[PDB]
Amino acid sequence: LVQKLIVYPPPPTKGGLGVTNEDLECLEEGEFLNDVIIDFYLKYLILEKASDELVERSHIFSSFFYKCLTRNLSMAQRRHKRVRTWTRHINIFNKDYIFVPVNESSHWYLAVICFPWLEEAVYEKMCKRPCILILDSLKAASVQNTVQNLREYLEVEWEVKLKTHRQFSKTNMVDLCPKVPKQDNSSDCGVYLLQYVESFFKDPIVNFELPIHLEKWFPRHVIKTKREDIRELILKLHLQQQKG
Amino acid sequence: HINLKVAGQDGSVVQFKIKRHTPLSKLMKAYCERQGLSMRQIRFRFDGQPINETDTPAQLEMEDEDTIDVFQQQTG
Repeated sequence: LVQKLIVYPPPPTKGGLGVTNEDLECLEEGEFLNDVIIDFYLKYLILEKASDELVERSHIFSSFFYKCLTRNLSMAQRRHKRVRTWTRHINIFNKDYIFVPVNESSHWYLAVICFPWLEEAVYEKMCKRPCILILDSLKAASVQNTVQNLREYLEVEWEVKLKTHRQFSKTNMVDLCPKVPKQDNSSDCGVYLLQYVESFFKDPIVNFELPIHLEKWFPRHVIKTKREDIRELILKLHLQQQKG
Repeated sequence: HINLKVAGQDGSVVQFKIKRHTPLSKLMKAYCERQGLSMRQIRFRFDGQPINETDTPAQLEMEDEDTIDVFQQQTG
């Protein structure tokens, strides 16, 4: 008998995500995180941990956005049509950071589209660049394909919403892989994805000179207790939601 | 009455007729049944957002020929 521990955010708020005791099973050591835990915690970060400036300049896609994208018109237009309504009330070209959780071949990693309204690097004396950051706790073979799919999503989203032709290429939106803390086992990819987003909100990347050193982005103890911390957070929210 | 599309991961699309104020619960159950899975295994999303059994097309402000996306569980 599966029963829902929490709905986050809880009603009356629309768009709440159900988390069941079965979803809590994936937080035990050695288990692969599932999409419910990822999507829950990323919504928790934006609703409770992100600064108010970061919320306004950021957008976090559902973990199904990239899977849906890659499930007359060109092939790029055909992919975009599948997710065209997922930005119904969002102008991603007015955001600084667009977060895309990627699950390819049972491995989580994170793409971050940065300053898509810029057309070239600018220094004022920090360096901000239009680019796609790949934040990966292991190594994913599909990275170049992901980056090209995201450039092609941006081109079609731009043409559809801004109604001019704008190219997004390697020279215009370079792909970068910051040096981030890496995994030591075979099952914590999803926990690192969540930690990368958490640490980005606490300490956003604002200098894009390479290499981007993030080796000390967060301490070791926070990642070693994250599974338990997330589980304890869900249990605390469960008791709160029992009261109302 | 409006028509809604349910688009699955295998490229298929299934059409449903539903009244603007009927909760989505029975369309979702009919969909899980007709393709053989449980509610606990299928994620329903509209414009990329979670959809709950309580919600009605009116409250989600759906229009005729809108699409609900369905996904199976993801792990990594």
